[PDB]
Amino acid sequence: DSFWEVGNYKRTVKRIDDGHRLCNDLMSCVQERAKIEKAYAQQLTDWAKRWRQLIEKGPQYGSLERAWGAMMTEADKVSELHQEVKNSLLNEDLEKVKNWQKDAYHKQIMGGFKETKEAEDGFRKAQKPWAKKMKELEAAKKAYHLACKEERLAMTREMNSKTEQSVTPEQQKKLVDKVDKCRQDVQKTQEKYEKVLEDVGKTTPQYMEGMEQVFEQCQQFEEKRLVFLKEVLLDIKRHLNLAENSSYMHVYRELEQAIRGADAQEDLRWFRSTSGPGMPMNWPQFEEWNP
Amino acid sequence: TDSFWEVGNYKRTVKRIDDGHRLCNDLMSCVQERAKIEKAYAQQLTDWAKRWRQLIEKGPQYGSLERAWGAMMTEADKVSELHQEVKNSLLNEDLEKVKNWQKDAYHKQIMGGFKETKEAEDGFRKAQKPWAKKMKELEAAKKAYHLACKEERLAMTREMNSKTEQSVTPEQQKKLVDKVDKCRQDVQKTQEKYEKVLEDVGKTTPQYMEGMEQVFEQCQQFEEKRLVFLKEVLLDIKRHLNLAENSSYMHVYRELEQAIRGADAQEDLRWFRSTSGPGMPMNWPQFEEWNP
Repeated sequence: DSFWEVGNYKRTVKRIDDGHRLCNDLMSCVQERAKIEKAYAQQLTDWAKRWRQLIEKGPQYGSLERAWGAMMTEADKVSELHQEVKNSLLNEDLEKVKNWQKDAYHKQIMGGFKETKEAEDGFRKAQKPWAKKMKELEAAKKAYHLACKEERLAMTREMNSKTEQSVTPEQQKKLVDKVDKCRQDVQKTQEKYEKVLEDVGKTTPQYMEGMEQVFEQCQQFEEKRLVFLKEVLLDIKRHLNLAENSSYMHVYRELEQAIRGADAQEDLRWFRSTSGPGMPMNWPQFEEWNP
Repeated sequence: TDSFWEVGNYKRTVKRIDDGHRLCNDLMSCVQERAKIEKAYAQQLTDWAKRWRQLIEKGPQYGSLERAWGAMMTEADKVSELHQEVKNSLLNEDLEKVKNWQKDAYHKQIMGGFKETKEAEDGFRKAQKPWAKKMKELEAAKKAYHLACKEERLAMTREMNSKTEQSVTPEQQKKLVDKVDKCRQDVQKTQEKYEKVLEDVGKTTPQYMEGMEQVFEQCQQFEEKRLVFLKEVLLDIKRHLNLAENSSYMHVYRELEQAIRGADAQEDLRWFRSTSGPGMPMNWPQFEEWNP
């Protein structure tokens, strides 16, 4: 199953098609993740809107009302941050992959791709003379062996031509003439087989150089891809990670400050003055007769 | 008036006792609904990781870039785990903390209301009862006095113009003169009485006031407990929601980055060369003799 056997360069060529398919998959992968980020964010938004309305119009009041209110703003801020992840995934990373793919893989009539075609033809071309020589080698080999077999038979007849009932002088001469015909053919076919072998030996460096050049062109093209995708994977790491800058942290700094700011006594004193003993009052006094 | 000190306007202080129980219910509903959102996100991350871990591990992406890309399914799973913790902490720690507190602070009586609400009702009601009675007396005395002045105007104005009249009999006049004598006397004792009830309202105002302040202060202290607790539970919730300062959240993305940075394009290229390329071994042709 060696690369060096006729045909087995295909594996390298399939890699070029696979590269394209891998870009698609990666784009689909980040798109689906963007979707998941958008869902989470919208649900945080809904909750925020829902509970900000229920807290406002509900009986909670004062600084504790606002403290509880502060939860809805963290949800909005966290929603916003996950919408930014979504935006980055789609607008930067996905697009970066989409565009690299466009400049790297050019479709033919009739696909698949020119890049796969080039490599195919390259490998075919580099291997054509070799392949032909290998067929000739195989023909010369069997030819040689068919001579070696026929000689062993012609000889095997000489063994039992000595001790067999009917053996005339005419055939005993023709039998010896036969083995010399075989021997001369074993030689003729051995020379041709040896000659093809020699040709195969002289051709081999060029066969190798040619294939190794096409292969290296494939290796280089794959490298552009592996280097690009590693960079894209870093882009995605950084866009997924909300700890990449301090905005995420500040969301919770602010939340905690709003909560700690809430004061029970302040709220109490407010209720006192607006609904309690702290309210002013017109105390009874003498009222004269009207009008 | 809307003033607290008017009879019955203490009711808003009482209503606020009922409101606190309802406020707890809202908080629990609020944290429940949040935990559902954390769960939903955590599950969707889990489904994405599972799906794409398979899609990758089903070829043709190989080598270290396969691992780097797969490390992304690991961050999805580990972040999912973190949002499940958030959910669990919200439900099992915070919601339970609130539910327990509600249970120990509020007690339902046989018909509808909370014991704590009925105690404030009765407390105010008791503290206001004498005053409520004096204000009815004060209203009644005020009516009587005004009605006595109105009756004085009828009798007095009826005398002023009956002086210059054609058929001025001496009785009345006389009985019309004696009708104002009565009305004047009605005004004196009715005004006296109104002045007396008004003196009494004044002198008892401080005792009415301090009695109401005592019952209100008990309400303040009960509300204060709700507010102090509520502030603490909100801090609890904040600590649980906060993944930003969480070291495991930080670690997830350091781990993802290390995986990606570990990817090695050349290593992957050598490997392909060795296992599929011109580095593969080869039995090159040689002279083969005849068999067997």
